[PDB]
Amino acid sequence: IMGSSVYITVELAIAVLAILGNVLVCWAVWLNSNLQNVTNYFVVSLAAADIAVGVLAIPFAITISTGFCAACHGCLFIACFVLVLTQSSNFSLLAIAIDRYIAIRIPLRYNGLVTGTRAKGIIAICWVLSFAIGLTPMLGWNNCGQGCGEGQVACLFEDVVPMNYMVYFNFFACVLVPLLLMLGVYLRIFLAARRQLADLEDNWETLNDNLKVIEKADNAAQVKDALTKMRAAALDAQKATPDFRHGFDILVGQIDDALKLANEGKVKEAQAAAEQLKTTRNAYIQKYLERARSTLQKEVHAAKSLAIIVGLFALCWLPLHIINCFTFFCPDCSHAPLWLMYLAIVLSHTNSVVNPFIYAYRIREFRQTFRKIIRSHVL
Amino acid sequence: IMGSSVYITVELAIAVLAILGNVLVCWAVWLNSNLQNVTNYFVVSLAAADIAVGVLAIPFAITISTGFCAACHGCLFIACFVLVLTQSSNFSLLAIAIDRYIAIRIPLRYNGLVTGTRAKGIIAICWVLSFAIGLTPMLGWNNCGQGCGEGQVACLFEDVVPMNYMVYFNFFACVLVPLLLMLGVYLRIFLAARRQLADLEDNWETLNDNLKVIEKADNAAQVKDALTKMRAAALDAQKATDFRHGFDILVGQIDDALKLANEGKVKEAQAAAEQLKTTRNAYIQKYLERARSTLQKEVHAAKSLAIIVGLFALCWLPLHIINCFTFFCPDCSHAPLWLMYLAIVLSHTNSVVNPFIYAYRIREFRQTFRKIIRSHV
Ligand SMILES: CCNC(=O)[C@H]1O[C@@H](n2cnc3c(NCC(c4ccccc4)c4ccccc4)nc(C(=O)NCCNC(=O)NC4CCN(c5ccccn5)CC4)nc32)[C@H](O)[C@@H]1O
Ligand SMILES: CCNC(=O)[C@H]1O[C@@H](n2cnc3c(NCC(c4ccccc4)c4ccccc4)nc(C(=O)NCCNC(=O)NC4CCN(c5ccccn5)CC4)nc32)[C@H](O)[C@@H]1O
Repeated sequence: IMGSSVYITVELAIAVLAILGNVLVCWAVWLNSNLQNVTNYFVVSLAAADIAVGVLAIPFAITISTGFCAACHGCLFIACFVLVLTQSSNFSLLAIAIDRYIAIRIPLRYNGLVTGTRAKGIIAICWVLSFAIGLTPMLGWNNCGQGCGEGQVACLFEDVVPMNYMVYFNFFACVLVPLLLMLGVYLRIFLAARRQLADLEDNWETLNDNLKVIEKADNAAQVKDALTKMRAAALDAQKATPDFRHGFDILVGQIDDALKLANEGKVKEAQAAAEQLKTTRNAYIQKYLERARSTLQKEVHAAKSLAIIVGLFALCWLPLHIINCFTFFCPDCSHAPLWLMYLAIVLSHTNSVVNPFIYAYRIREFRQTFRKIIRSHVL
Repeated sequence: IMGSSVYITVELAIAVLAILGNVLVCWAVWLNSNLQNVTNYFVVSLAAADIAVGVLAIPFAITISTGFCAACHGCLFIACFVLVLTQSSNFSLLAIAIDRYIAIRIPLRYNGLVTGTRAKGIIAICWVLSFAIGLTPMLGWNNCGQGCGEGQVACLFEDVVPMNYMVYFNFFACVLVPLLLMLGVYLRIFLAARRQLADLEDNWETLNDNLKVIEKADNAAQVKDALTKMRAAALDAQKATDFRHGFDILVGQIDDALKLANEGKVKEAQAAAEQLKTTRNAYIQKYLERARSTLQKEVHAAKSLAIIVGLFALCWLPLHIINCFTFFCPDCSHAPLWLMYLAIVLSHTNSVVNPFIYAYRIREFRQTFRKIIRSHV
């Protein structure tokens, strides 16, 4: 088999999975109602760019690996467009990553900040900078101011796109920063799930232990110390908690009634009051947990969701762009074989097509809507 | 006197200093034919943007300080437009600095790359960049999501333009990046002189010595050893650089001096080598004339850049340095009213005196400014 026939056969397959995997998501949003929220409009817009990446961009990238006699400013257009469409995916994916940062770390402000209005404008900002970075060489910064005769060059990417443009401008800004942002967004969401866990479990253990002491502590002032450490832990739990505000005002009250029952000879009532506030028997503690729980198990999901996206985004775009930097800074030294460099192109067009499907299939509601269309409309 | 009455007074004074000095720069380039090159097209293009700053941006950046009752997207439009205008003064100053980087370190490809079509193009890139950045808040990244009633905010800058836009985005990319680039441009040009200076003052001295040897050089083959060093030095000088014609004859004359030196020393070596002394050496004399011309030409374009960078950092730093302090440390100590407003005036001063000082350092500009005065006056 040829070296070009294999590239095109594989490269055209990704274009199919591009359109297929992203219209199914574009199908599940148009059908299921509980998926039409703000977060998933970005998935609609990312899949919309991904379909433009599959329909229009991948054929324009195969066009570039041929190198036929064509005019400069025309062959420049082809390379600018595949740049434009590959800018849109990395930018729309960045919007989903930042949206998850808002609804998870700043939840009491998510409604009045990410409405349907600015979400329609955030995507409009992504596509505007895609056409700004994209159509930059067309306005001068290209490589034909001065084989096929006059006016016609070999239509390859490195021939019409300046390599310093790809090194200094395109990579450093449209792949590096978008990755270092989704990195910092994943990290601060990951770390947020780690701080909420350690303080809840430690507060918890102090409550059960102290109530365990008090119940089994007697003939000493240990009860006074145990109530003090219980009060402090309930307040630390109040600082993080926001139902939960009302219930915490009452837990503080029950510790005071506990301290008022610990005050005058009512040592058994102080033990009863520790039983009032002991986990098993407190309506407010149990309510406090399920909140502090539900957020943990939910945003650890959206943490691993980002861990998979960043782990896939860095994995796909860097090989193509790292090879670029060696060609510009180290052109005397060694290259990569003729097959390994085209794979760096294949991987680039993978992240731009299989990203909206991974985070979709990781959510249980998208996983149930997909099955309802495959069994019904497909068959 | 008022703290606001002096603000608009000082601001309007700067608005005129923009108008005159840069129309003067454009008055000069339109007169002299030899000023109509490609680099001074970037100086006119920059001088044109600084005229717009004093005509539109300064009247807009004052209305922004009043904090008057107006709809948000009306104060946004006044606030995004001042971000589009100051944008193009730093991106056109960047184009001058990039142009001066090419002409100095890569001169054998300057005219074949920086045509009037791509200079018409590069400037368009700088301007299309500004709209793509300045009109980001108008596309959503503003402040009126959720005094004067409903829908109308106190038309201040920080009331319509976010601060994560003016730190995470507008400073990181439109003050820090443009300034650090022109810093590296100055750095690579400043180091270009020391390397073109050394290897020549090396080649020249290696050449002076061996012939000064050859003059008082003894009988025997020691004269032949000295010629071998001169040939290698002449090859090094030919490597680092009409002109290429004079070296092949020079290399030809050293080989002409070589065979004669291989056989009879006393008489054969003296004629050719003595005419390789600067006096009877036409090709060395043409060669030294070029290096003397190029060396102190790029240093006056290196000091011209240390000034362009120094003036640029002296003004666009105090504004965005305070922007970062109010964004990453809003609780801690503030800069007072006048000092924060001074930083606004600073960032507006560079926008009216930056093409000037650079153009005024050009000697062809300096005569064209005095010819305008005597004719007008
Ligand atoms: C969000 C941003 N979006 C993008 O960046 C998108 O733009 C595309 N792209 C981005 N850099 C691209 C890029 N660098 C060029 C790079 C390279 C070339 C080929 C394959 C991978 C990378 C290169 C390396 C070495 C020399 C020149 C360029 N070469 C291409 C693109 O088509 N090559 C297909 C057609 N070329 C070719 O047959 N060359 C042959 C290969 C062998 N000889 C080599 C190797 C070493 C030295 C000299 N000769 C040169 C001729 N495409 C790119 C890509 O599809 C991205 O998705
Ligand atoms: C391509 C780059 N282009 C540019 O950067 C241009 O855009 C303009 N600009 C860029 N950041 C700007 C910027 N930050 C706001 C910053 C500041 C404010 C005033 C003066 C200098 C800097 C600030 C600091 C602290 C608090 C809020 C904002 N404030 C203004 C601009 O007009 N203030 C005039 C109208 N506001 C005001 O009276 N507030 C008062 C100031 C005093 N109280 C303070 C200070 C501390 C704490 C509380 N209260 C707040 C209200 N203008 C800017 C400026 O004209 C630049 O030339």
